[PDB]
Amino acid sequence: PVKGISNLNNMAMFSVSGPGMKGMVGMAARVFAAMSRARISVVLITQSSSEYSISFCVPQSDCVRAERAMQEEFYLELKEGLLEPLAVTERLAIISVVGDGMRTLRGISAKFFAALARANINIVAIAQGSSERSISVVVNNDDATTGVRVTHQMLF
Amino acid sequence: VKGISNLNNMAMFSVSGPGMKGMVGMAARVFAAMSRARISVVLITQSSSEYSISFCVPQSDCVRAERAMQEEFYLELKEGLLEPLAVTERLAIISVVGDGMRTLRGISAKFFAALARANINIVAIAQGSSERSISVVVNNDDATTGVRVTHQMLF
Repeated sequence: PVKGISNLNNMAMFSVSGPGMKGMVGMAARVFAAMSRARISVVLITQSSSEYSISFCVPQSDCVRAERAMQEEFYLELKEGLLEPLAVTERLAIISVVGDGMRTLRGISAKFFAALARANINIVAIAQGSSERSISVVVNNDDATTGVRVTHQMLF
Repeated sequence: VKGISNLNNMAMFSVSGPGMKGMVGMAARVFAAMSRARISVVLITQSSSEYSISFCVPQSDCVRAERAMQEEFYLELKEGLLEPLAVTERLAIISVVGDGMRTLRGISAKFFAALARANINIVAIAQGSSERSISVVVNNDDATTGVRVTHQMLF
């Protein structure tokens, strides 16, 4: 019941964290207001708990403008250490599997990750929302096509 | 835009530990164990450099999913390669679905702005790249307000 496998290459991932971040109001709202003003395409956003970093992906072509905008928006917090230094990881890619609806993603998730793990492809981040039946994984850009191939063999 | 939706009575599991960065296949093991248990995983997020994984299940599946995790990771938990499983109950997932353009630019900003204005704490976020939709995990107590205020902003 798989729809398709998609890949977006040449992405960069930002990760914002800090000891204060659990205690600060509207941190995601500020991050994404800053990206919106800078006209930056935020393709993936993930935060696994209030204590862990907010991570988000942008196309590599937007990476320098996004970093400058993040440094501007969080200047005070960074200088004071409420936020740890911004983490920027370049040369990434996003592989996604699209279901045909929600129900059958159970076997699909297990199979998707099993294929990547068999290929020894490191997963840098994961995002699956509750509305679309689709799972996105962030990998190193050099692994993108191999990741599509092994996922395709497993699922089709 | 296309809609604002709500799932109540969710539980969120978080799997964390030194072994998450450097052991092969940890997400594969988590989701094989959920699959063997016939437990639908409605949300997944992994965001930190320490590679902790969080995922949500319906509250009715919480006891069986906890047992499946304890069985799959029995040896890593005993060795301390994984820290004790974290389990948060009484959660809701609010999702916004947009149209076909990269509209989440204005959408994701305003959605998070509406929740912050309402003083609604965010428990987890997941937005994949293939859908124009964004899901946010909140306390179940805040779900009805969170939806009302995100309707007000984005409509």
